[PDB]
Amino acid sequence: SRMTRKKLTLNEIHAFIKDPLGRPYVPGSTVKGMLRSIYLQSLVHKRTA
RNA sequence: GAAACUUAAAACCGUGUUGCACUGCAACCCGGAAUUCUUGCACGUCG
Repeated sequence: SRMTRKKLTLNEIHAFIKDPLGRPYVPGSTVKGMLRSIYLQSLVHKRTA
């Protein structure tokens, strides 16, 4: 991509979601949205009308 | 016997509280039942 050997740096960093104290954790709204894709694919990848 | 008013004049009047004492008062919960709840991946796309 310009050969021009460009070398990039760390300009921006996206942050993990943390507790009000400062420690990371995993929400329960994220895992339940995964289980609404496992059950909603097993009824559509196994068989369908 | 025929002829001459027991008549005249005179307030049933004057004074006087339907007045004195007396609580529309005592007792009584605007009280008993009721979830601001149900569904929702901070994620997708890279000459």
